[PDB]
Amino acid sequence: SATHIKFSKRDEDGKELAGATMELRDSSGKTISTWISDGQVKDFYLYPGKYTFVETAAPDGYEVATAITFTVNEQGQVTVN
Amino acid sequence: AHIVMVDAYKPT
Repeated sequence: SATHIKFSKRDEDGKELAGATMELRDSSGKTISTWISDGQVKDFYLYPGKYTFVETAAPDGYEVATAITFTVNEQGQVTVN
Repeated sequence: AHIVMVDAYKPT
């Protein structure tokens, strides 16, 4: 019952942006994964629960984005909080 | 599902 989630880190022209340090956290606060963006979509598979994508560092010339909180529900659908 | 996060440009 794991739901596929596609994460894109982009610039304002809508192109994939490399160089951003990112964490995905669950509702407890547990860091599920930490990576640096590399210019492609990042795929995760997540069970029901509430999670947060957090930008911990932005590449030079770029501003740190506000964290994105989302929920995957028991029906497999995803919602942004 | 798609999550899209944009990094805005800094000014100058």
